[PDB]
Amino acid sequence: MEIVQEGIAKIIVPEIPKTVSSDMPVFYNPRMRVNRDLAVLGLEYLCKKLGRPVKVADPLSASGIRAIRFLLETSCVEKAYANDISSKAIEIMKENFKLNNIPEDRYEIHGMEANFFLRKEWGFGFDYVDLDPFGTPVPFIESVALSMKRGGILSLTATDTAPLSGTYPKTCMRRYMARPLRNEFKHEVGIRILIKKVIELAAQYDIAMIPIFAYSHLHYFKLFFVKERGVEKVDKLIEQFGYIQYCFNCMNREVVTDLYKFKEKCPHCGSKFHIGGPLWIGKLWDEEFTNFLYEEAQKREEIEKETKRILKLIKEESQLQTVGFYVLSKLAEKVKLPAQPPIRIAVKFFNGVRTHFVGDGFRTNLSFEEVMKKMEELKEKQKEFLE
Amino acid sequence: MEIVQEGIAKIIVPEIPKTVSSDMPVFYNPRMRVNRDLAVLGLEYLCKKLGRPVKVADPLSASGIRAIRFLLETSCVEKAYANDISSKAIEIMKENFKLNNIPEDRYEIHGMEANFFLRKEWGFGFDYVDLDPFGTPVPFIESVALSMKRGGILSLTATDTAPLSGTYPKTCMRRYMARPLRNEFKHEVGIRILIKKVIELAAQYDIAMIPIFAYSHLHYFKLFFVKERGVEKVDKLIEQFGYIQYCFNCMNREVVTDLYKFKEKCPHCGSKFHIGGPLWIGKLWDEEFTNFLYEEAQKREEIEKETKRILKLIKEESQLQTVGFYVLSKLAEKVKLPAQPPIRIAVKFFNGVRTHFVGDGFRTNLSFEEVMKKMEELKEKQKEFLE
Ligand SMILES: C[S@@+](CC[C@H](N)C(=O)[O-])C[C@H]1O[C@@H](n2cnc3c(N)ncnc32)[C@H](O)[C@@H]1O
Ligand SMILES: C[S@@+](CC[C@H](N)C(=O)[O-])C[C@H]1O[C@@H](n2cnc3c(N)ncnc32)[C@H](O)[C@@H]1O
Ligand SMILES: [Zn+2]
Ligand SMILES: [Zn+2]
Repeated sequence: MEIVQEGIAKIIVPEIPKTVSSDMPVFYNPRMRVNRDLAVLGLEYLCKKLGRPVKVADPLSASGIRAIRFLLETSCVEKAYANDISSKAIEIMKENFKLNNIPEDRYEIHGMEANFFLRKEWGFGFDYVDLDPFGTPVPFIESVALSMKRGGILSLTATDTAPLSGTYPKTCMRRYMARPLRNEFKHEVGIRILIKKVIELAAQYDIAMIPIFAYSHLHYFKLFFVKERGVEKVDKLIEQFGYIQYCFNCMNREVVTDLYKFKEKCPHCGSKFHIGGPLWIGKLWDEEFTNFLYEEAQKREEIEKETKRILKLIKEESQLQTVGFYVLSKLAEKVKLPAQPPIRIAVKFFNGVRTHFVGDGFRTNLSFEEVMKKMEELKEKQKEFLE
Repeated sequence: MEIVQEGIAKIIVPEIPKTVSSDMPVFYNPRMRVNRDLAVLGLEYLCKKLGRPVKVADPLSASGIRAIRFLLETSCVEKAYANDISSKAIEIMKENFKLNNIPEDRYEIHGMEANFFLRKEWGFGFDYVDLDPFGTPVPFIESVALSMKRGGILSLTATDTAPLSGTYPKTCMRRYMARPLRNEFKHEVGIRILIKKVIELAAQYDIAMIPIFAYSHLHYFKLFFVKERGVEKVDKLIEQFGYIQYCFNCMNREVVTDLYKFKEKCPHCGSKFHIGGPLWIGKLWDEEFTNFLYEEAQKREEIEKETKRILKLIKEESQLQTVGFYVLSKLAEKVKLPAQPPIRIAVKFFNGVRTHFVGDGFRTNLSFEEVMKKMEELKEKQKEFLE
């Protein structure tokens, strides 16, 4: 019904409403542009890492845009294996592959259920897999992990952020076996929960799915994993499962990996100290991988400017990684700060960095008490220099 | 190589070593007789419950003994679907089905990978599924749950009892995400961990796998589940996940479902209070289901005498269900009891019942302190009446 261009690719897709949500359940969503940009860059990383032709998988292909962009915008794709259980998805995929002048022997199209497609006896493992489902990726995790080759990378997407973010706690518990926290850094909590789920599902088969990148935007999470083998690597991941105690009254938070160490009352104001998790308390970004994404993105004109700005902010953020973060407006609302300095400036007072999660959010190695102390200080010297 | 008879069935199987373990990794193991007896009785229960023809599945069939015994020893089996990825397993299966004069339209034989076999578009759900793998059943749980029909029953077996029982804690953590306890009731802890794993895997799809029967013998666990639907039923199951704090010094134990309530030191002697779980702290036996198994077993001459004795002991045990149990010899060794009365008699002093888990084990509603008090009393009045 409509032809659109994304990057180097041209595709035929059904017409799209005047406006769409970030997680719009449609055949093709242009608002997922950044997501697909990251996927392309992620594959190019693997290309530079392996230095050889790779086989990539697109189990939930829809229009086939990702597989196509992989073939056109990267250098090492030997063959792309795209799949979709939908018939017209198949038809549209066929026509899109031909529309982009892609040689037949460069790709395969399948109309199987994702898990069947992945668990096929290929005789080889996928170097790169992009899992982009409507809602939760849980039903496909195990099949993906098993189908992937050692050292391979998983490009993952999840749009069921509502349960993960604490809006639907019971739903979150059933699917991810964890208690979410609907706070100012709820999106990070959700991501860390998703990561924990992915790791434990793969851990069942002694497969180590190491998280190397995380990105949250509106109603979708974007994750990157690298598959490794060995029970010791799985163990090292499990050791990085933990809990987050959070206080809704004063926003105090602490990481707990020892079951004996839970506190009922918030040490600061004495309010209820809620428990989030279990979840991933490790690093959200691999410095090298993130840095590559940013540098490689700057070399590509077909990469969205937004993707580049996001990658710059995430690079800055990855150099000071913490569990949870602070939101300036929430802190200021707590201490009634006379004037709120721009977040770029505000972070300096806390020796911290900006976070992509929230506009006025920031990470810092300072303790909660130290942060509040900084707020009071800034508050006092602002009132003091105001006569 | 050898023909053997079990129940009403006659089968051809490769010759078996003079002696075998309970979990012997062989084509056919006669030591699993009791297990298959329970499976048959379990199916007959469903027959009496539904009152209609049912479709049963045997994803890991091997010799095809289970599917055959189902067809021959129950009344409601419409069609049996047996499967095995092994070629000679297939060949042997074919010949065994024909050997027992089973009509072709009464069964189907497949040579697919279990998950593929179960996830096939059958156009119907299985009323009864028997999962009997070498080692852990984890890799098949989700496929089984999805393939089963609402109200259907799962006949499950697990031979990886070593990790579940605490012999290999790190291995247990990777596969079941839980800390085992290598104590006197380690086998119950293992079963409860397995149950928790099964429930959470099915919970991912809003499927409620309710445990209705548990049996531990040597190096294998036997479980029965009934599939139900609705998020509320899944929630009620999740609420029954918990932890077991245990003390290796004095054998004190307590159930903890509240993360805030963990104790570092054993309240009795002050030694380290270890933590087992998370795991299933609910009932291990459905009274009605268990009672049927016992009564129906007594009507069948082709059912092992051992199976009948076990079912009688388990029926007795199911009327006083607790989390964990006590072992007389261990308690006596702690207080140095002059003479140990037979377990049948000993249980009376504690107002408890015998447990199938261990010969001299027993369950009781008395608190740990009360139990030890009983031991000292019995000890004193035994020494007192001894002049
Ligand atoms: C969220 S869309 C992904 C679109 C595409 N990956 C992109 O980036 O634009 C997911 C697609 O997977 C297909 N799908 C959903 N469930 C599936 C399943 N169980 N097996 C195979 N394909 C499935 C649907 O038809 C849907 O079009
Ligand atoms: C433990 S034996 C079960 C024997 C039989 N159920 C009984 O009670 O005597 C498991 C069988 O499943 C088969 N099997 C193992 N892995 C499989 C898989 N991934 N897919 C299909 N069959 C499998 C093996 O060939 C093996 O013979
Ligand atoms: Zn507080
Ligand atoms: Zn103690």
